[PDB]
Amino acid sequence: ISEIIKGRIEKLDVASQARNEGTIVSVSDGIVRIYGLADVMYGEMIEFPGGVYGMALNLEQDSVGA
Amino acid sequence: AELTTLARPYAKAAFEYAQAHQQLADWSAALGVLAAVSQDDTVRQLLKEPQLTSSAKAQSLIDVCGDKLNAPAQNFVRTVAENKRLELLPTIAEMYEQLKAEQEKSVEVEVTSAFTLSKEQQDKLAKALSARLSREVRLHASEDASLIGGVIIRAGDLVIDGSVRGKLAKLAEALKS
Amino acid sequence: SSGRIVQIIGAVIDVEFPRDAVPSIYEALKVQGVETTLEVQQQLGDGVVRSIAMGSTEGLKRGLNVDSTGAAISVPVGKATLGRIMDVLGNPIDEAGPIGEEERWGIHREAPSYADQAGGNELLETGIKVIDLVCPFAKGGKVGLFGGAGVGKTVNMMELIRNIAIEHSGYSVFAGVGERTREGNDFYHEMKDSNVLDKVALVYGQMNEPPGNRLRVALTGLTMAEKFRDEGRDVLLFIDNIYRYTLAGTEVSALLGRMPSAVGYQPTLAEEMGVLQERITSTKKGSITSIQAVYVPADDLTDPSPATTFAHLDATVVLSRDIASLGIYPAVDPLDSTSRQLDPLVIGQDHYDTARGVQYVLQRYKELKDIIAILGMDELSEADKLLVARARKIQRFLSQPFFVAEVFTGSPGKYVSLKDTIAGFKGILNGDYDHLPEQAFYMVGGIEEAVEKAKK
Amino acid sequence: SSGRIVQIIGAVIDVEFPRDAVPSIYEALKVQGVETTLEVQQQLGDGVVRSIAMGSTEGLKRGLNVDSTGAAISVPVGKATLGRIMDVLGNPIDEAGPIGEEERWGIHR
Ligand SMILES: Nc1ncnc2c1ncn2[C@@H]1O[C@H](COP(=O)(O)OP(=O)(O)O)[C@@H](O)[C@H]1O
Ligand SMILES: [Mg+2]
Repeated sequence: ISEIIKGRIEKLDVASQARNEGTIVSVSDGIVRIYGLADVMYGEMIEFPGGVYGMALNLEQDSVGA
Repeated sequence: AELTTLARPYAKAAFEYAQAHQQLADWSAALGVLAAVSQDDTVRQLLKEPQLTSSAKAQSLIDVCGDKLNAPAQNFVRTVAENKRLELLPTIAEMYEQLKAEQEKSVEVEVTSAFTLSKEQQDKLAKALSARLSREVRLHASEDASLIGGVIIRAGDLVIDGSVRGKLAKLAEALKS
Repeated sequence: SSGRIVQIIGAVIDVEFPRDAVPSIYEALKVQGVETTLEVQQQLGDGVVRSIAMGSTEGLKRGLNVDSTGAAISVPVGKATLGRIMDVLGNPIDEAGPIGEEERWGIHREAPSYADQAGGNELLETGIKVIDLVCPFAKGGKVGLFGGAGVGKTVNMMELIRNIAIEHSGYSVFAGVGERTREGNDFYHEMKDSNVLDKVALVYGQMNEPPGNRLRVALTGLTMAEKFRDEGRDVLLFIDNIYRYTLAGTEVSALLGRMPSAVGYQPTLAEEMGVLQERITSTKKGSITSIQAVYVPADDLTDPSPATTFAHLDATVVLSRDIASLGIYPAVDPLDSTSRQLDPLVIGQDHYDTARGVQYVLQRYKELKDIIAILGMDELSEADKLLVARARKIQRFLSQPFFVAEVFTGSPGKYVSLKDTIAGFKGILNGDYDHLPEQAFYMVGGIEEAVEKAKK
Repeated sequence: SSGRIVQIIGAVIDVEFPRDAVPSIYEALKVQGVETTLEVQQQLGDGVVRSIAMGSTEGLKRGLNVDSTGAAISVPVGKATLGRIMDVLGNPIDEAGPIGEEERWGIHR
């Protein structure tokens, strides 16, 4: 609200991410949960480090289950 | 569950504290500011990242509000962040005022007249509405051109309608039945 | 206004709209770019609607814009639908280009009121001995072909279509719900080659299609039949499998946030069935005569889905796996099949006495069967030995070769008039043909043929 | 690095580690004050891992320090194992002294 509160926000250095990239949140029983893949399509293939590949099955509101 | 159910403990905690320390007006401003900051698109995006710890997210929000939060408010912010509830700040801010209003013995009414507005008219009804409700009334008059002639008075779950649209509705169901 | 996809899970999609522009229940939505339709099933709150895709979701993404159409799925109706194959959305699924519609109706509708129902008992002849005897159909009545997997539901329905639809002067709607795509192709070429395709509207939703398609295909076919009924016409409505409508609701129910009921079924099993079944009726304007095939999970007639279906029908024909396992077709169970037209005041005392006579003989033999297995035949009384012979013959005389089954039977098809059906069974019950070997009644159309088969 | 027991429910234990030092699945962990061994089953997020105890959990409490070993449970193999009795972790349980192992192999392959 207050211009002072309006500021500090442009100095938080809030990062950003491409719509075709995301990051792993948890790893359990062959299921991986990923954050940020906004352009993922159901059934699309996800590339992880090491040449491991996954398949997006749960496109939930704030997490992708692969 | 309803955001209200999840915000009830946090809000009652803020209120019992503000009351026993005579801070019922300071926390209103602090909660309104915290609610406001959290809704901004840049802050909303920041709070939804897996890289930050609960303390880091909590700290970043106290820094943007700064003086707006007294020692206690900043600690309350740390409790909300620790429990991962920073998405409920607008709801937490709303329910605090409701507990406060019942304490101050007041109501925010929302009057809607058809085509006329006068300083005499607002008080003329604030006396009866106050008498009926047994509370002080902070009227918030507005304009509703949809109505042919009359006013609709909303206070809490009570809705005293004296609008001609209301008499039209009655006459219509009566004539078709 | 415009909405954004917020959550895709299988066939279920959530779309968020402005809180002042939330689309209505059952409203149709269109995804931008992708060719996909979503029907609102629930209003979760905060401008979000829960919907089911009428297509595939492999190409759908979060954030795609969705458009509100302001109405439910609107399909073409009237004369333009005759001789055409269509999908759930009413699009043509044949290469004959577009359909010249002059009106579109919404698939969702209220059932006719209590004052609009009409009562009639005109007897409809089928040409099958077991049905014409114990399950007499009536014009404007509801028929159900109950049975498990591989006992004859499709074959029997095709024979009826042939013995009724081909002669029927009025129009006809055929709805393939959760059917094999091969059966739909064989039937289309059959209606086309028989020159009867001109008076039959074809709607197909096979097993390869998404749950939403199989959940609304029945409402599309029924909407076309209702337009014709309301014009004052007499219509025939054939549904390949109405169970697939219930199953599509079970497949999607849990993703819609509904707790499961007994035998893992949707908690709305009886209402979802009543809402469809009450529209398939003959009012005071025109008459819909309908034949539905009803799948019975694991051959158990007590399963909630089959058990909830019996109360909606006038004629109930039951097919038995134990009869089919003995090389007997049609495998109708005379002691389990029933009809409202089976009443001396509706047909006649001679027909009724013959039917009850056959049932009495078969019911008594069901208990002597085990007695003969343990011990032996010799230990029976003469009346029981004499009864066992007639029962085994009547069971065989119920078998009739059908033209649609010639590919499987190898023999020519036969058509038996109810008169021959009554005459033959009466004679066997009298004991006139007690001089014929048991093997002579198997697949022999009329009793006369049986007398000839005994000489070969 | 070193984590802290954050949760205990029967044979299953949750341990929190710094975000740059989270143990991999099947990595073996040792509790500092009792030397009880834990095997990591899954990574839950926020630096928290879930593990199964390779012994009794009676007497363990929240806040105890846990050490990551950098490898899966590794057991002795070869001629030195003949005529000897061993437990799940490859320790001798026959009172005949230590095993003359030349090499150890991980139990997951
Ligand atoms: N009347 C019949 N004559 C010969 N074969 C039949 C008959 N009824 C069913 N069948 C056999 O069963 C199949 C066709 O029955 P169908 O209608 O598909 O059964 P259901 O629909 O109950 O699964 C074919 O394999 C066919 O050999
Ligand atoms: Mg079939």
